[PDB]
Amino acid sequence: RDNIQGITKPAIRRLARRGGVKRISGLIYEETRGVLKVFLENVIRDAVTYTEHAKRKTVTAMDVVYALKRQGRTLYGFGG
Amino acid sequence: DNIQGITKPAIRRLARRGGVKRISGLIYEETRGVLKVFLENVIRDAVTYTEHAKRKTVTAMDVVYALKRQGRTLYGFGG
Amino acid sequence: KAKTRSSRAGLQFPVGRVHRLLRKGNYSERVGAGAPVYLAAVLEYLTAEILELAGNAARDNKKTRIIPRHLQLAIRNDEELNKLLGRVTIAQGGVLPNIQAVLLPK
Amino acid sequence: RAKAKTRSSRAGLQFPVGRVHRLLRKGNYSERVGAGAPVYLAAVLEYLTAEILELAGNAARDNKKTRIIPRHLQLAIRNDEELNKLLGRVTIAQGGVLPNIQAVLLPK
Amino acid sequence: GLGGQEEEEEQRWLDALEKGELDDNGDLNERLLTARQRALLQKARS
Amino acid sequence: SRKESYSIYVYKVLKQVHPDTGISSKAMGIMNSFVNDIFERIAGEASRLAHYNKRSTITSREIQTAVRLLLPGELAKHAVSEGTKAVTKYTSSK
Amino acid sequence: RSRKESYSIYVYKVLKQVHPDTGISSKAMGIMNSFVNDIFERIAGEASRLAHYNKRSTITSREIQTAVRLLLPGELAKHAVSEGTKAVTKYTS
Amino acid sequence: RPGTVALREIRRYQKSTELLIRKLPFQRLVREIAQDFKTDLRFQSSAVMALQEACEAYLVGLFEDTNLCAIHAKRVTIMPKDIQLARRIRGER
Amino acid sequence: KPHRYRPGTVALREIRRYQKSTELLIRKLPFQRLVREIAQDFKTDLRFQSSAVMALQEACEAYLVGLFEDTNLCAIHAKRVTIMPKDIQLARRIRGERA
DNA sequence: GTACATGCACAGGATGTATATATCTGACACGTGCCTGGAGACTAGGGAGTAATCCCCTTGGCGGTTAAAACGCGGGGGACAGCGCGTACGTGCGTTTAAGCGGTGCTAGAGCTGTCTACGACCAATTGAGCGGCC
DNA sequence: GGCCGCTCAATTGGTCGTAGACAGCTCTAGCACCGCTTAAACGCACGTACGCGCTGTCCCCCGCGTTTTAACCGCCAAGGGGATTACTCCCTAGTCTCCAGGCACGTGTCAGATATATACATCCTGTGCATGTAC
Repeated sequence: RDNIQGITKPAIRRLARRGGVKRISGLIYEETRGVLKVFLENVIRDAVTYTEHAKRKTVTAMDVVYALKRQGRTLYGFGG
Repeated sequence: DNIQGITKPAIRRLARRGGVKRISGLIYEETRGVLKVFLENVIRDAVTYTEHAKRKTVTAMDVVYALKRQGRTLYGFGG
Repeated sequence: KAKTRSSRAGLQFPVGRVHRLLRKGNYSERVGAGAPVYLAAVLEYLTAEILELAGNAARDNKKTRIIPRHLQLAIRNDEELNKLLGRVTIAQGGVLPNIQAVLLPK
Repeated sequence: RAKAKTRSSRAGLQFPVGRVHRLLRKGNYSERVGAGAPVYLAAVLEYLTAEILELAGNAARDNKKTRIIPRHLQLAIRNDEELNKLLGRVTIAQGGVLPNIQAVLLPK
Repeated sequence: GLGGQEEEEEQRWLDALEKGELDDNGDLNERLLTARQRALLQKARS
Repeated sequence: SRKESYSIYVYKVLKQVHPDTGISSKAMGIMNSFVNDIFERIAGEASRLAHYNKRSTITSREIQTAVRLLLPGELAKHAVSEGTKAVTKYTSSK
Repeated sequence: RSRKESYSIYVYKVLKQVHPDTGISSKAMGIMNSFVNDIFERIAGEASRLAHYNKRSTITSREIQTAVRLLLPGELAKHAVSEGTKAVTKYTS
Repeated sequence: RPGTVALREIRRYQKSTELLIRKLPFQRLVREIAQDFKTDLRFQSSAVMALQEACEAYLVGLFEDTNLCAIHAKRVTIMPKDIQLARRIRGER
Repeated sequence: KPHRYRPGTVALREIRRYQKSTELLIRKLPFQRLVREIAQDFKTDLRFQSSAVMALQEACEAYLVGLFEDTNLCAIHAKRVTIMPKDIQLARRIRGERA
């Protein structure tokens, strides 16, 4: 249900602070949750179709990594 | 020097197609660097496919494959 | 007597040519008898849809000869084609007519 | 008649020429792989592996740790103007980010 | 020649620009939609 | 030699979609390059999908997943609908 | 039973050849195993296209030389070409 | 003092490297977003970690480019109107 | 018809005219002559197919349009209607195209 | 008002096809044991909330100079023939890699011993502020 | 009020145990890799012909140098909205745990789907010609 709101204001605040911004206008928080939900929506929609193709109930770390290669946003270390 | 042949009017038009209402005078020069460094990518890749084929002549395929490798695919020429 | 895979499946797209292209492209050492039928149908559907939109854009601009501009209007209006074709470029297609707001006078 | 020597040792490489030939031939990159191909490719993988590890080693040693951790790899890619083009869209697990402040934020 | 009709299209679109009565792109029929586009318009109506 | 290409099928689809309508040789260049690009994209992804499962065969299932990965949105559903209709005709025709 | 078939021993040998005192955490080993395997897929992937775009069957040293010359950026291309030419030179004697 | 503890905080998270999002919120969020692609899926624990690293890296990369947008508009304060620019000219939407 | 005109109006008329039509904006021979300078620095005496040098032009103009169209958006966002080099450098960095 | 570009008619070679042949891949049903989903108990680190206040962004106002738009001038881009250097083919050829079947090297798993850092806790010294003695 | 000598309540110090996590073995065993076959087809060398691309001579509309001028940028000044920061109080995230169940993996076995050898025929690509569309 509510879980998009479960990404805490401080979490997005830290996550932006690593990216090196100094001040956050408070409308960033509710909007950022939308962007992150769109990025997971794309990655999961891809990774679930790899998983369904393999006739398999479990999403493995390889299936999400392959989805990330498929999107041209590659990730190392999680196998492959 | 043939890069100064990319005329100030040509960059006006080529930006006006992109919908900019007003130019600033520094753009007309600085844009030539951007065009030159874009060409200096696709030519070196296209020439690399050409030399690999042992051709002397750069074909339409030699540049279209460079553009496909650059991730900016061009249709209509060749395939 | 023979019947082509294309006309048997009911596609206009060339199932035999797709079969050879999958077999000879080294996408695998083995190609399933269904795979080129299925792929020909998807190439056909995409070609039918991109042409239907282009032909509509051509007739809506009162021309009967489709030219690259009409494909560029079709591709850039419908956002699922615009996502599929994404970053590709059409020779002499130009750009979708779009004066940005705020520049637009008051 | 018998007693082998590995194709890596004949090439003068630490990288596995056999493994690379087996992967090129089974990967369907072509129906045929010429005998010079896996040798040359093994050398290229070794060179890039040497470069990225040497810079990781220096990054770790300058951070006063004797061991590579993903942080010391990420700090070796981003501090090189060449490898940062080669890896321009890779994410390193647990790598963090290159330390940098935009000068307009910097105080007074 | 008949190019006065395309010159009139320019005059109409400039008259609308001097009036300011235009879309956000500045530019000026369900029967013609594909089955996919009908499904997307149905998905927009829901 | 022979310039092997899709041009007559593309034109034959156009005359099925809009019987009155005609098409320039530049647009035929585009349609060839577009079909060849989509084809190399889908077969490319199908080959990776076979490797990820350690299969040899490009079966029709491999194309179905490569299609619903590469095509966006509801266009993916309509393409898969056309493919499953087509294979249904073919396997029903023997 | 299946086998992981990693590059771990080889990248470990290469580190030990350039920083003889230094270690690899298993996490950094994972990153390096991905990097090696990803550059292999990129180079071999481009070598396949360099065959088809010339209608050759094989990939050979000059296809991979061209794949390197395209795929790598500046100095890394001329260094990698120097390494590949050294290796095949030694292998052919 | 204000903004100085923020600027000292940037140095703290750029020297640090661990995950910035709480595991269980992210774990639930991945399952939540999966539900209407498929019911009843099982997630391998390492896959959710990989997805989390991809997201935190993507968001850091977006905020890094969003900072450029706000600073280009002469603001040290980022706003939704900056995110809409960065995600547009990325080509993402 | 008029004299002196109202500035900005002929710019908007130009936008409509150069978006409605698909001709190459760069004159062909200057570009045909430019490409050979970029060639001499990496292979001497190259020969270009009549299509290829024009396919490079179609890619260049599609790239430059596809940069000014984002640059414009940075200027509008930056409370301006005029593009400047400080916009172009930014659009590049946000795209990941250099720096 | 015109004719170049598409669109149709025809030959013919190549490739798509039907059929028979042989087989190995993928599908199926079996078990092993891995490991993920649920649900619980507890601590306490991070989160939500608030009040206080600083300073940032937004706005409105101004002057300066910069780009636009108009203008006349003239140069060079756009469009037609001649040579020869390539690019595509055809052939003949031999070197190269495949396939196949062995023997050994080596690589992965598992397990072990081993440090060895690095982090708490205890054991055993000491140092000092807490105070009375003294006049 | 001011000095100093015992008390006992005070930090700071050094050696032990352990656990994470490589590190280096150290097997040891099973499986890929290498070698040495015989075979056959790719790519190579090398002519030959033809497109095709340089390098060539004519020419108008576009490029561009100069001019005013007006609208936009950049600068500044003022001010109230809003993000920071500083606590405070609570809760749900982290954890480790156990069940206990689901299912990913593996292996034995099969058959059906697919490679491939080859003989026909029908499809579609090169040419040529007819005629209407865009300009």
